[PDB]
Amino acid sequence: VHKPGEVVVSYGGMRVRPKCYGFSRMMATMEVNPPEQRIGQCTGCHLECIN
Amino acid sequence: SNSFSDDWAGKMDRAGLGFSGCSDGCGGAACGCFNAAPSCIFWRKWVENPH
Amino acid sequence: GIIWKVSPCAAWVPSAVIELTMPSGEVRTFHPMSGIPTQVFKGVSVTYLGS
Amino acid sequence: CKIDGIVFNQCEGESLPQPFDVAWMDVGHSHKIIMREHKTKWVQESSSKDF
Repeated sequence: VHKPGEVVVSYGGMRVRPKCYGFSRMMATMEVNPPEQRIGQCTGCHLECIN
Repeated sequence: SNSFSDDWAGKMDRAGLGFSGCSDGCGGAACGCFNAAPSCIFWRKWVENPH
Repeated sequence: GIIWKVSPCAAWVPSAVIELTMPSGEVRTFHPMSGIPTQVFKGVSVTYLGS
Repeated sequence: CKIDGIVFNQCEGESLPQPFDVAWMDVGHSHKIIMREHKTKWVQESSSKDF
């Protein structure tokens, strides 16, 4: 039959046989993580001497 | 570079031949219009003289 | 015939012999050209340059 | 993080409308596998079924 031949997927140090190799569009979702944080705080400031 | 049909068709431009362009795209819940793929932004530059 | 296979590297850089121990218990051999920042691919990890 | 409702990595809240398109293969197990750094291989051999 007019076929290219068998498929084997080798993927990062592995050798794997695919039952069905294919590409297709899928329904997905995305997430977000809010940026920013804030700080303030009392500090002790004193002056022993001045020159 | 003279009309800019995006914002009110084409009229007198208070700039002297300012440029045009798209940009990188924000997309997601943060910018809020719920599409995954990014968004182009259009920009002007004026060379102006108040007094 | 008596066949010869040949390659013109035209260089010499130090390299070594490495055996590796995956935490699972796998042992896979390879020869890294660690004088050159080569990146050999296997499993999940990759070793690279030395002094 | 989330695909078709099936967990891929548990995360915080997620949006919805986004079509998604990556390659995939099946090896006889429940969870599908996707790839971006894969190398394929084409071999054809005389198999009585392939006639």
